[PDB]
Amino acid sequence: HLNDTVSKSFIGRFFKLEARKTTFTTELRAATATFLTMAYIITVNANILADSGATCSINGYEQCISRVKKDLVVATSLSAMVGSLAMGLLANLPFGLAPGMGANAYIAYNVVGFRGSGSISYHTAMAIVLLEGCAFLAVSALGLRGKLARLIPQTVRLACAVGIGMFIAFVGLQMNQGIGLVGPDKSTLVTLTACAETDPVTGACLGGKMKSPTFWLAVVGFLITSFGLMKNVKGSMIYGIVFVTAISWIRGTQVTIFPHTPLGDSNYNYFTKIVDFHKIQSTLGAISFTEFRKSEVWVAFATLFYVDLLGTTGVLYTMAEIGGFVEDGKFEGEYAAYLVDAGSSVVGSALGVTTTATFVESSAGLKEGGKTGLTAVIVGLYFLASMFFTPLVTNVPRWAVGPSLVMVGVMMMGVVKDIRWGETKEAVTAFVTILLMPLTYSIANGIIAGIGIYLALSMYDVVLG
Amino acid sequence: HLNDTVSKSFIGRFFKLEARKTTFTTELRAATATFLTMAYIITVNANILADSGATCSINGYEQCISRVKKDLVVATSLSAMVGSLAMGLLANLPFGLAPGMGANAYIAYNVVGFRGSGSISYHTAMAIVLLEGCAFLAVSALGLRGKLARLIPQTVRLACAVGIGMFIAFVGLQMNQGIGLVGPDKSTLVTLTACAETDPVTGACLGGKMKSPTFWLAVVGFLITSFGLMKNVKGSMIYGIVFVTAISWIRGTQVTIFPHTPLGDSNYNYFTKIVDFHKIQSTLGAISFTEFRKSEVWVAFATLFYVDLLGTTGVLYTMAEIGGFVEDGKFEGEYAAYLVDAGSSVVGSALGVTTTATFVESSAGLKEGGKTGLTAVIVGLYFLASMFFTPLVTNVPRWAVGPSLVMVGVMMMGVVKDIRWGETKEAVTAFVTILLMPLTYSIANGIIAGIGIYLALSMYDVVLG
Ligand SMILES: C/C(=C\CNc1ncnc2[nH]cnc12)CO
Ligand SMILES: C/C(=C\CNc1ncnc2[nH]cnc12)CO
Repeated sequence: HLNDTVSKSFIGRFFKLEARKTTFTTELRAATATFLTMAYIITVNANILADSGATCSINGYEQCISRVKKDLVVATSLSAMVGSLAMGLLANLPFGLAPGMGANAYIAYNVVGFRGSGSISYHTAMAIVLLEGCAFLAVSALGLRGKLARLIPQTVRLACAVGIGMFIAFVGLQMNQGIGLVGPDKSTLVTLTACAETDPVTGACLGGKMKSPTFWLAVVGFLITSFGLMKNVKGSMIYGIVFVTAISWIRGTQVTIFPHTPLGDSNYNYFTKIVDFHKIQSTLGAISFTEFRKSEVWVAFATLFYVDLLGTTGVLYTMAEIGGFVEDGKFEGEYAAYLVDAGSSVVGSALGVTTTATFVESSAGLKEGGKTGLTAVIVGLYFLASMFFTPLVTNVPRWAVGPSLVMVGVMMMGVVKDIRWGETKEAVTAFVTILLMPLTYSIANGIIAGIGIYLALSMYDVVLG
Repeated sequence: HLNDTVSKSFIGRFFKLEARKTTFTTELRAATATFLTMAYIITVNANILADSGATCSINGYEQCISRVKKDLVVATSLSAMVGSLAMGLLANLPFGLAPGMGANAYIAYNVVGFRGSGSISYHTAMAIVLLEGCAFLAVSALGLRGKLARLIPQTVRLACAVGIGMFIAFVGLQMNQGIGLVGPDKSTLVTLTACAETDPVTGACLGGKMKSPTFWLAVVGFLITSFGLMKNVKGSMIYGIVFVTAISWIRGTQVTIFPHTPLGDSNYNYFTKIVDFHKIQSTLGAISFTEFRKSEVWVAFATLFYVDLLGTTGVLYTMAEIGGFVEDGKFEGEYAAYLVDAGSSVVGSALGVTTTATFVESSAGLKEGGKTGLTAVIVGLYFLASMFFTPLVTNVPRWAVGPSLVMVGVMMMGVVKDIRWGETKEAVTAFVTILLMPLTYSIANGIIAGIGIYLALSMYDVVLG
């Protein structure tokens, strides 16, 4: 009677749990799939921005890097919570707003450079995000984005979704933040280099070729997750992570995360206590409009605004289409939905995380039938759990989210059977968009190429039109 | 009446052009699509084996490299002709046997090394291919391959076909034998580096980022081919090649292939005459069973036999399924079909080209309805044209097959809508097989991973079975 008694309450009527009707047993932990799929962003986003180090400039690792990483974990777990809560409370829609994976490794590497090796610094790197979010507020306010959502052709919009999954899968295979399969080469570009004797500057090999102990633990974790997904276990994407993490927490093995180096007995010294708060102390703020006065920064606002407006608008509409909300070119709550995914970004600058991009992971939740609200709210409430448990989050080895990163791409492939492969006008664009995202290691190079090809081989109908 | 009068002839009854009936206008140049799609192998295969240089050892470029390249063009255009003719004359089936693209950049780089920098030389590199072809003769003779074809699960067999197209597309983007988009990097692995100021050792950039004149000519050639494929032009994959080649043949521009260097006015001195024969003089033979006596060579026969038997058997059956020949687990001519694609390889060693792999390009022909024979025979006869025209074949710039190489992968993607993406057992294997082929730059790493994953997450039903 939990559902029988909750209908006659303001939860039932505010969320409209009588029309488009679903059940709490189909909502409470049948929407945990979204959180268990988006959980990687707590550590993956905090690692990409850590090596950039937008704090404790040249004016090291044991003092500033660790503190910055711990500050960024909380900021990432809070900025996604705020965005998810906003989408759930108003404009009832089951989405998973969180800082995306398309601008993290564009700001941290191309803009600010590795470990501060760049011409643009933090005070003109977060200011760019804040200003572009303010621009998004205005653009969405008058309703331009609402009409612009339908202008993008369907196959480009779907190929972007497939390519994002492929890129997320590819980022989980490198040595930086993955298992460590792919590695560099001279004659070719990428080869299989799961080597035990690695050089701590690149993915090169000194002795190896598939005899590295760490690889044959992420493989086991990936197999457990895959075997648990069949038979329909309620939650398994965390089942394959805890098993690897618990083994890696054992001291003395060759796959440990707690070495005898002086850095190791500080992570281990922190991990001995389970619960800590660790309020943000060195990342909040850090907004300084001072170096805006040259053209170097300005060009890297133009190259970002019109790819972010075009690569994040088409994901919200796609996840609206998959859930079957839009029926006549419109879906309810569109005005508030397109403004929440600008208000979330502004709030983000202040804390120090990058843009929010309406995570394309709500497919997992929608597969189990999340139609009403009370789905983003549950995700947000779950996100107020990986900020009370920072010692158990910042201490997960990087060879534990790889199995959970490849499975994102595996899941985000069932939509490739909707693209029109019969035609030749409508298939070249989709293939180019799918292919250019992983091999160029940037999502910004996939939307632009697809738009440029689709716009080109139609101009004969435009000039004559 | 050309068809009305040819039915009452031994062509009509030997090829059975009354049952499974088709028409000559649907056969003669509605099967030219297969040749116009496989035409790249005349120059791409001759370039991969050229840098290996299995002739004129250290005991240079202007004398031995050019002669070896010209010798290999004829050998490649002849070995594919023999195989295609054999498949057409007996066991009527419309296929396109030719030396594959999976072993060329495994023998030339990993086995023999770059420019002879390896522990295995030519006389134990072609001998391996000859011996493995002799083994294929025996294996196919008693009928083991016929029963082994059906043992491979369907989704693995289809994901291999998709991944081969993806790998062929990826090989057309690098600096070596493609447009020149992708290039190396330090922090990441692959980036967009269409640069004008390239270093002639890698794909690095000194000045560039999409201002290289050569790139914005392969793009134009790709657009012409794409615009010609729509509207159903009889032949357009050669339309987009001749346009680029004719422009590149003009002397004095910055996109020429005839520089003022001493090497240039030897290619130009050859090109001044249109027709030449150039019988093979330095590649035929070169079989010496001498260095077989150590274990280094033996391991690189074992790592090749059981991936070649598993990655070439599943393509023949797949192209039999697409044409709708098999109806009860069997298709006519199976015994001769599985022996032709071993006899073709033996004949291949002697000339100096690598294994034959039943080119997966017959999809283009089958789309226009090639059901009977007289399709491989026409392809073979067309292959006795790019040996009477060597000066116009060896002088095509490498930035002209890139548009024709990416389109192979574009075409070989419509079969991805047959794979069962609904299940989770049957989709992880397909995604892994598709993904591991391009990013690892080897087809041998895709079949093995797919088989290893599919065999693993089914053993619970095997032990209990
Ligand atoms: C479009 C851009 C970033 C979007 N990134 C993402 N957009 C949507 N879903 C995701 N899941 C992980 N990363 C993402 C940058 O142009
Ligand atoms: C299976 C292997 C090579 C097969 N290569 C090819 N197999 C089938 N079709 C093709 N088209 C281009 N290359 C190929 C090596 O294991």
